[PDB]
Amino acid sequence: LPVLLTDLKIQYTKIFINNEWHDSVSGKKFPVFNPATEEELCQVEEGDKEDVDKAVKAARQAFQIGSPWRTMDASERGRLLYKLADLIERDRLLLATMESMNGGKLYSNAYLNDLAGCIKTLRYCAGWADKIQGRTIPIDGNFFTYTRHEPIGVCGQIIPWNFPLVMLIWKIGPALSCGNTVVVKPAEQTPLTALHVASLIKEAGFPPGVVNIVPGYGPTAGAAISSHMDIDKVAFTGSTEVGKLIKEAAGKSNLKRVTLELGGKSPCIVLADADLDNAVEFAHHGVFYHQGQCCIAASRIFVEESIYDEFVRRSVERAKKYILGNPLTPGVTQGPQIDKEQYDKILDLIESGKKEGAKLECGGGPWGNKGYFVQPTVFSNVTDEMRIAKEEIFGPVQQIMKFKSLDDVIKRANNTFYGLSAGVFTKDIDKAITISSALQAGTVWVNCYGVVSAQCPFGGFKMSGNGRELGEYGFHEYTEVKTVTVKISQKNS
Amino acid sequence: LPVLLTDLKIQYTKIFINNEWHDSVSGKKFPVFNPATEEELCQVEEGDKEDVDKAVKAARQAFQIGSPWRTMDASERGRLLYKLADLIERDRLLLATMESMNGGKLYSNAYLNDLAGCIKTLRYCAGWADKIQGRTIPIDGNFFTYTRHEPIGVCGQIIPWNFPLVMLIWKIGPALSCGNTVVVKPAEQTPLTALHVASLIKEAGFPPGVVNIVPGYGPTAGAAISSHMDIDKVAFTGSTEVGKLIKEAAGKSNLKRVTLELGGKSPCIVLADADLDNAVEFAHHGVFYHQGQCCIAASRIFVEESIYDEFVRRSVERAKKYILGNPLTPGVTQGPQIDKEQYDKILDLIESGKKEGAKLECGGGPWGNKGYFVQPTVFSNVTDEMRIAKEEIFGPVQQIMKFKSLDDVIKRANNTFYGLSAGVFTKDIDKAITISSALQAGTVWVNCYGVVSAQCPFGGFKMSGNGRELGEYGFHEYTEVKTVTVKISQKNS
Amino acid sequence: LPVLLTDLKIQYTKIFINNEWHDSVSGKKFPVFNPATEEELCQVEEGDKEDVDKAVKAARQAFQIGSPWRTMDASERGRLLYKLADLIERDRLLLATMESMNGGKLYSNAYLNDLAGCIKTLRYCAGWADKIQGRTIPIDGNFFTYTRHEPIGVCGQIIPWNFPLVMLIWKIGPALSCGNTVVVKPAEQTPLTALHVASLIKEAGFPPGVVNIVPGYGPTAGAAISSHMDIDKVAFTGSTEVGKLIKEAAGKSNLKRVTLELGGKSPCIVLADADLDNAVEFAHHGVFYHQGQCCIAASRIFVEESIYDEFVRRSVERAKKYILGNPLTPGVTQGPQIDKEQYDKILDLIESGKKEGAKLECGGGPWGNKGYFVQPTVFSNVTDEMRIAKEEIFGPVQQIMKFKSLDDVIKRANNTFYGLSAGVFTKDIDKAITISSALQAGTVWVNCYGVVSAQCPFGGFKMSGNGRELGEYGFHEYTEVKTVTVKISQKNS
Amino acid sequence: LPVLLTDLKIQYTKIFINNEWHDSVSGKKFPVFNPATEEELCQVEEGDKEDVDKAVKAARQAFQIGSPWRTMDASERGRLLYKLADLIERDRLLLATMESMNGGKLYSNAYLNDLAGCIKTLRYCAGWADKIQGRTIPIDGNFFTYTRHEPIGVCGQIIPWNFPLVMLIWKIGPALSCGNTVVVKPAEQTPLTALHVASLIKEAGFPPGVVNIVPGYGPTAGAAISSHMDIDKVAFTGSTEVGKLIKEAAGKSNLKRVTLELGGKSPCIVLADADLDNAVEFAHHGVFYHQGQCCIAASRIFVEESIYDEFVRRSVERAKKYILGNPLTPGVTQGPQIDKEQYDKILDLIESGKKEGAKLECGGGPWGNKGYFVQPTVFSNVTDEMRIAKEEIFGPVQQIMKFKSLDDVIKRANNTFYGLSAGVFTKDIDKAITISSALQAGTVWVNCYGVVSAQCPFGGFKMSGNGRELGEYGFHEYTEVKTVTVKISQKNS
Ligand SMILES: NC(=O)c1ccc[n+]([C@@H]2O[C@H](COP(=O)([O-])OP(=O)(O)OC[C@H]3O[C@@H](n4cnc5c(N)ncnc54)[C@H](O)[C@@H]3O)[C@@H](O)[C@H]2O)c1
Repeated sequence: LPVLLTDLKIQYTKIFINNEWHDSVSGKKFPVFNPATEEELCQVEEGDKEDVDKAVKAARQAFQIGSPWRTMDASERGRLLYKLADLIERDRLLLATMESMNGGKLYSNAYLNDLAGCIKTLRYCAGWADKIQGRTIPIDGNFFTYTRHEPIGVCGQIIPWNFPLVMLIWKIGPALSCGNTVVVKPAEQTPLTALHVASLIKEAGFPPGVVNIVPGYGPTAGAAISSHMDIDKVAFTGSTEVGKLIKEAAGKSNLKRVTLELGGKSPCIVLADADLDNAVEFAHHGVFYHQGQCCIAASRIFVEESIYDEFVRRSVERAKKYILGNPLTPGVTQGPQIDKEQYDKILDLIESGKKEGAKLECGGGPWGNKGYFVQPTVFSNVTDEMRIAKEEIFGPVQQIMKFKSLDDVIKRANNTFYGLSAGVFTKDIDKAITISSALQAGTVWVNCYGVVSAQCPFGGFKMSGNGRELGEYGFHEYTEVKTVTVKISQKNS
Repeated sequence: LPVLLTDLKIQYTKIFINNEWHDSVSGKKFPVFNPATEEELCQVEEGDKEDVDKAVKAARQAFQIGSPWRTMDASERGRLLYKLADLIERDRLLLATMESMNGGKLYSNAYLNDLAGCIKTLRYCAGWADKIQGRTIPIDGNFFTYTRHEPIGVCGQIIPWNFPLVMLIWKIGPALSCGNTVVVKPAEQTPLTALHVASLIKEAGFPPGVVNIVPGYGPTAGAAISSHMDIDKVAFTGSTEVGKLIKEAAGKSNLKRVTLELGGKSPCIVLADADLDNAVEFAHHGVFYHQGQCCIAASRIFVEESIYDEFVRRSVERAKKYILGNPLTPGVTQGPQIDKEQYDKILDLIESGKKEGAKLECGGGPWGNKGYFVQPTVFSNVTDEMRIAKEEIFGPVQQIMKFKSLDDVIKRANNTFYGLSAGVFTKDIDKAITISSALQAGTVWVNCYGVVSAQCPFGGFKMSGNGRELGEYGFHEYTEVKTVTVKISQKNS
Repeated sequence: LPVLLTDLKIQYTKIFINNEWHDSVSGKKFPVFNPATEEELCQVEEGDKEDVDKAVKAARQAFQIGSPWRTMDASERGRLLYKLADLIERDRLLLATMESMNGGKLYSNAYLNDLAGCIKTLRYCAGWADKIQGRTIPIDGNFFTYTRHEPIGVCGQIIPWNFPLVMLIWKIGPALSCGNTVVVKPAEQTPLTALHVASLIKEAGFPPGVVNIVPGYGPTAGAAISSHMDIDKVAFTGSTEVGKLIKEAAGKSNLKRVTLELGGKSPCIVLADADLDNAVEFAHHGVFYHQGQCCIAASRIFVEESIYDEFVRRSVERAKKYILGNPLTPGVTQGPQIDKEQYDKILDLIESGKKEGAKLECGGGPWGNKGYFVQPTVFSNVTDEMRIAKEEIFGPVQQIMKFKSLDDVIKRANNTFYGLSAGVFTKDIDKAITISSALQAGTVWVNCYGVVSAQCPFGGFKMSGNGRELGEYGFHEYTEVKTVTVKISQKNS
Repeated sequence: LPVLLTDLKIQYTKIFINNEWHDSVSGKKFPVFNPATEEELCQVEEGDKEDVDKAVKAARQAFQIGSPWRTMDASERGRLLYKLADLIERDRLLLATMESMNGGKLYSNAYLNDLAGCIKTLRYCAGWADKIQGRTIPIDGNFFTYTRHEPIGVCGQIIPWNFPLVMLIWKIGPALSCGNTVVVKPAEQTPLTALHVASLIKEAGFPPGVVNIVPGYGPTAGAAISSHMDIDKVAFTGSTEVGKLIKEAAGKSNLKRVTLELGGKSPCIVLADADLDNAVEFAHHGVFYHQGQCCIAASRIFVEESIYDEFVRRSVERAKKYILGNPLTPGVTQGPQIDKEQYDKILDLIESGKKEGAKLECGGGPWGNKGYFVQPTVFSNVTDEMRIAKEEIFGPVQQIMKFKSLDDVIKRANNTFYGLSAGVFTKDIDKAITISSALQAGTVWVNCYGVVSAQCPFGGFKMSGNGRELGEYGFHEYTEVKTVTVKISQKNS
């Protein structure tokens, strides 16, 4: 069971460059807030273009040929990553409590799901460190040809606020495993866990300048990271508008490599032959997980007509059993929304759903005076023209849509520009294989949902992002291929 | 549709060495018979130890460093294989007719299933020719390490009689693609198609000595191939007893590499939720294909109790629709057995099945005065202790067994020393995945049977054989890994 | 030897959509000229936004689920590619002559290097067609996870004029092999060979709409291809400025995948221990190949000080043996420049080199009143600040630079924003590996130059492009990964 | 620096079955001796056929479907291997001292070379644990086909005495990583370190029965392991005669998979252009490492004629600087031989070399009254017909042979039935590549020797073994491929 949380004292609130702690060049500090109580946790140094510039200088120096990080053995890189994972596991309680407090997330989920995933991903990347290999090629003519997979260079990574630690680890695992150096920009809502992890990275024994962390504001620091000319690759997780902005900024400077992890409107199809209890439980989990603040949240629940009513009824009942309170309080299953802006956005989208004429089963309003709490909400009879069926709500709002024919529901689920995930619930094998082949989603789950692991590559199809993460194919993205061809006297098979 | 067969004239009946035709040293020639009418086709030169030694000398000389075959480009090897496949496709009619006459197999099956499979396998291997690659390894220390996949050397291959052309192609495809040279020994029952293919190989433009064919008797020629010290690898397809002898002989001399493909008592499980018509059709196809002369033939049809009777009834009716006659005759679907020894063995096994007390539904006796025809036969109420449930009949005899609980049938199907194949018929995803995981078979088929393609690796568990064929893993077997490590001044990631 | 060229009649001058020939919507036709004689070959239909839109509609319809191209077997795609390659080999003479006339390239080089490379690349892609595979993943929990590599969708490809057929094949090989559909835009200078290949594609038996070709002007047709919302991927080969524009336009529209091939200022290092004759011959070949109109042309010839003088002298002698004349004339080694704009650009760059104070050893002016011919040119004592040492000349101009220290020359060669290729000439084993590791180029040659093959991946590092082509890693670029995870009752190792 | 050794107390001297310590069924115990002083260390239980049978029963029960080891996650297997490696690193001193005492090996080499290699190999295998993957195959027809790589089953491993811990780890790393269960038979000379590691394995938390260790005599316990029918695979490291016997015995029983790691007569070619000091140092190291008791020991030192004499002189001087004494004593560079039988065999081979007429430079006789020490020995003018040039001496005896032509020395080095290793010393890239391609050895070193790491596969070519170890290809050997093909309604690319 999770261990009781203790007093939280925050000491790391600065810019982490060259294994040192620097104040911002301008000298400005922005506050950070607690969603559960609307209180300032602390102040954090505000990074801008100068800080990003000096961080990139430090990383570029650390990436030079002959530097301690470039001549280091790959097995040693894996060893360093394992030591970092062990250090994280040592401080599991403090990191979980900081994640819960800062990001307004349930302590049990911030302990048994977040840090476990972080540790597993770190250890997986550490295992992959010394096992990615080039090739030897049977080229025509008297030649000996091979290909090496080298680190790309300097990678600038932009983290979202919904999973600070998990996304941070997913960004700095494959990057450090392949040998790159990173300058990371955490979200302005949740910058603390990344700074503590930076202190742990310094303790672990990474060479100075390998990992640098600049906390600031996205429009200034993130733009500087994306428009920098000395940065070789940029990885970004967030909204599609900022994703387009990042892509265009990269197109305007240095033609750097770009990896995007944008959002999506994930459908969850339930067929007449599916197990009803499992389907209900996993649909509720898919839409209501982490207060609905997930990129892969099942927002459009397609349910076959013959079992529609019953499903809806049970769904309603489940939404009533959800309890809403302070994250650190035991027994709660839903915490507050991240900040006031998303809170007001969710309220506006719920009101728009009511205005467009969608049946309201449970919820549909705010909860509590202090904090940002929204009641679990269910919208039935959602048509394809409603805004709640098109725009990513990113909140605890569930839509239940009806269908009769399989081809029609396939065309409906593929009728979007979001291709991040999909879910199919059925007992048949032919239906499962056919639907999983037909759907245009980066990940298709069958009889389950929200199942992510470090091994399986993850990404979006159409506009949910470019590239994949968490896998051998994910590790492919952080390396550059160099081909060497040597003229030899004579070749033999 | 298949094109009408023509007159057959057989010219190639000698030993094929160094792209030449040699009489055997002993001067002895053994006849070859036609199963349909019991007539001598022609006399074929009888290979022996001296002929095998001569062929091995030729192949070893053709494998020397700097020889035309060793300096040849891999793409050129693929080009030669494609030319061989086009030449085979040019002579599809003559090869199909020769296969039908020699092996006693239906002309339609010899044309639409054998030649097509040979062509597809040859083209697949030709594609693989120049795409197998070594690796570059991140070894510790200031070293640069890579690995090359080289041809093993001389490979002696022993072919069965049930699929002469198909097995010959499966042997000389991966071997020639990886650059090896082959000395093959065809079955004494069906030597002619391999000799015609040898003539085609000479026409295609392979360097002399790359492919050598020695037709003879297994105890003399096959043993000489297996006991030879110059031969580097031996591949053998045939019975388990001869395979045991081959493995022991290889252990005695030269410690050569051994690949064994042996038979098996393949189960075929049909569950209550399976589609009855498809299950009946594919079980009938699986047991009765090629007069049951297949290594993967479904010999133990486990059928769930609640649907037992009905299934049996339908099965019986299907076995009555089988027509037995001359292979070249249109409209026939079953030909004669390969030779009289197997014919009498099948009759003895049927009589023993009758004696042990298994219900006889259809067949159980010979057909026709001239030929080696056995009526299609069905045995019901087959228990685990019966000999027909333990010994590979290799004839058109079908056993139907009853079960109730899934775990019991799993233990029954795994209670054997054969692991070649299996088959599951069901409409449920969970049952399909569970059974396919829990079965100890090299290939598991769900809702189908007898589906073999050049892309998927093929092999057996337990005593069914060692190694795999027809795939990247199959191409792994015909290569040897050489690791080269070079001391360098300094290494960088 | 190359067969004698014959008369040329050009019938294919329209837009190729849905295996049909359409006039442009506007109705305008632009002429195409012959560099050797400055004569109009014929008028070609001028494609614009409407033509691109209807071609993309046709391709999208051809890519629909259940269409003939999507249900077709991968082996059948390989078969179609092989048939296309055979059809090309049948019309080798006409295609070589058309390439020589349109692109102003030597007939011997067109017949022996362009057509052979196209055929080899097509056959290599056809082999790769049915051998790219997903994976099965040992995910945690009672789950079964696999990954499929599907075609991306519609791919718009933009071809340069220096290697029309070769680049066209390098584009439509990996795209059709993975199952995608293509809308290609040929260069306005050389559109004819692509149209003839389109007619051959129709003859081969590809389904309608799989391949579409729109000839036009880049600022109108290429921009419409790069900004189209429906198009899934864009591949572009050309100048860095247009590539920057393509990247920005893709960032503005639906965030399509982008592959870029851009030029570079490739260095060629010659050390004191290198074989002088081979180094001289291959440096001359590297810089002067195809009138210097190559992306990988060795523009900066670094030569060690102690062997500088002699090398230069020998180089001068070689440049005097180069003969300049009409491409179809036998015995010529250099043809005309592609068009007047590049011709004047080359003359201006030569004059600027003269002005900045580089020693002129041979050439430096035009040859011939009729045509676009520039004498082979040699510039010695080139310093790092001269424009001829920074700006890609794309003409028969050679720069010879001097160095003394290995580290300094490494820094000089890496002191650029181009990373396309590099060349090292030495007899040592430590120097070769050290320099090949230390150079920031996408392809490093040792003791050779200009060695390209379908097997080895090809691409640029910093601003020479993104991604790779011609290889397994190249085939990785044209596929999208879909992860399917199924909840199972129980998993076993 | 190595830490000072302490008092050694040995408590583990029994048979390790089902995470328990059992006395032998017979009740007999054989002593174990210390080579340095010829003293009994302790008595170890003597395993025979009954003990092997019950160990195989325990392992087979542990391998059953649904058992804790089979349902365990692959990441958990890697975690267990990492915990075992950490436990070994905790007891580095005791294990190093036990290895030094039992095997008569230098304490500094036992600490800085054996324990480090064991830890690195264990961590490498633990990383590989959850990263080996099946495939999904584009099979023809409306089918979905994939392949899983399952554990083979029960593996019986036979360890030599030269590197007890290192070979034990090389055996139980890939076996446990792929999920198999092991019954291991250690050498009768050095059984103690394996027993201590077994106790550590029990402490780490492996399920009972996963690892079982039976110490005994090779002719009885090893034969029982190799002839057992319930055993699925056998891996054996040792002499070629016993390997031949193992292969034949396996061919007589249940056709189990066989992996052999036999000996070799490794050449070491030194060319005129090689660095003399590095060549001398690494040749001396290669021949004299671990008292010459290595499978890859460079026994035939081919040196080019023009630099022969000088090399020999320097070699002689190096052999005089070797110091012979007790292993635990600091400063010593050579310990005693393993036991008296090998000691007398080495003396007999030295005497035979003297008799056949080979010039004796240094050594050639015994050293010390108590112990099994042999003086470092150098034999010059060794011809191809001498027994010292053919038979693996396995002792500190060095042969120096002369050559003049590269082709002749290539033929000489390939004129043998051993193919384990080779070494080339040169400063030329063309010579290095040519010789490394031409040599028939499983591992070719350039300008170095005796460089082994967990990443690079290791094995012999002709009669030095069958298979590879320590790498992805090495991990291929411990898995079986199962192909699953499912009939689907319709397939799409
Ligand atoms: N492969 C090459 O030909 C190549 C490689 C590197 C450098 N270059 C440079 O290219 C110069 C010649 O310029 P060029 O444009 O005639 O050849 P190019 O190779 O740059 O051709 C660019 C391609 O993109 C198209 N295009 C043009 N403008 C476009 C636009 N605004 N948007 C989208 N597509 C557009 C063109 O039709 C052509 O197919 C040479 O002087 C050389 O320096 C060419």
